[PDB]
Amino acid sequence: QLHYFKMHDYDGNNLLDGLELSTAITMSEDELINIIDGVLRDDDKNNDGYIDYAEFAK
Amino acid sequence: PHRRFEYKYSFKGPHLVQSDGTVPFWAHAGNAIPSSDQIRVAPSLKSQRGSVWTKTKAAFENWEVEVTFRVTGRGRIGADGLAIWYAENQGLEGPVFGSADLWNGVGIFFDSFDNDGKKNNPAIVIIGNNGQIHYDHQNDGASQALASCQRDFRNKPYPVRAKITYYQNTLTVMINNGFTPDKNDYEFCAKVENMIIPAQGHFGISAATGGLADDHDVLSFLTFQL
Ligand SMILES: OC[C@H]1O[C@H](O[C@H]2[C@@H](O)[C@H](O)[C@@H](CO)O[C@@H]2O)[C@@H](O)[C@@H](O)[C@@H]1O
Ligand SMILES: [Ca+2]
Ligand SMILES: [Ca+2]
Ligand SMILES: [Ca+2]
Ligand SMILES: [Ca+2]
Repeated sequence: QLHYFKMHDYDGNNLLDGLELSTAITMSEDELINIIDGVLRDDDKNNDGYIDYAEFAK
Repeated sequence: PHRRFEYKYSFKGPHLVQSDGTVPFWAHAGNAIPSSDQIRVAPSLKSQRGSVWTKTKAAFENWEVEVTFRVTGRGRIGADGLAIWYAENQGLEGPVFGSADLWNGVGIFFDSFDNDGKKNNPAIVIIGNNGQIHYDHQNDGASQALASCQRDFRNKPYPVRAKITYYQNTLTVMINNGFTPDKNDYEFCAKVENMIIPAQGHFGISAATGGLADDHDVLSFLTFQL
């Protein structure tokens, strides 16, 4: 499960951002921007624009 | 100040290009090649032009961009250089380091080539343009230079990084000269007090060659809402 927070932390910072999430998902840009923007809203409780394992595992 | 990462205005490797050869949320053009770990904005060929510019615009009052690039070539002298952009309009095709002229906003020029014989290059240059000025290519914009400095960004053993902050009408430009791998080992380049730029615009990056030619590679363009 940490395994899945990590699958796409390609730069190793222990955070998931929009671009790292983009690749997990990839379809029309618009649909992509839609899903990512959703994931942010839903999970990004601090508005840094990243999601940590807290925010990830909820 | 806090930083929010703005993914819709950013790119980077290791999966930088989509399966169809495109860069999410950015439009690329001229002779710029996206690849998985960098974009070669302008290749070490004669008379080349390329650009990468965001699709959407971005409504950010204050912001910061960190740009990592390499400018490689055989010679101790190379051309033509590389430009980072904020502006109201996508300047995809044009004579200004591969981008359009008459730009509405700011543009920071990493100028490999001493065009006005002043032995003052390679050099970093800031230039404002309200929609009606013309970039003085042959004079390395020296007269329109809102501010500027002189670092040698070519042929470094780690990649160069340019932090470019706009905070309270003051665009600031720190630069990390590729000498250490401390991505945060920045040093002061320049600054422009009391500057206004469009409420919403595109971010952009472009480069070009002519008689002489370098590879201009941008590994990542990372954008922050402050
Ligand atoms: O005629 C050669 C070349 O000239 C122009 O480029 C010149 C100048 O703009 C460049 O800074 C340097 C380095 O590339 O080389 C030239 O002297 C362009 O019009 C170019 O397309 C042209 O082939
Ligand atoms: Ca990350
Ligand atoms: Ca967060
Ligand atoms: Ca020049
Ligand atoms: Ca000059």
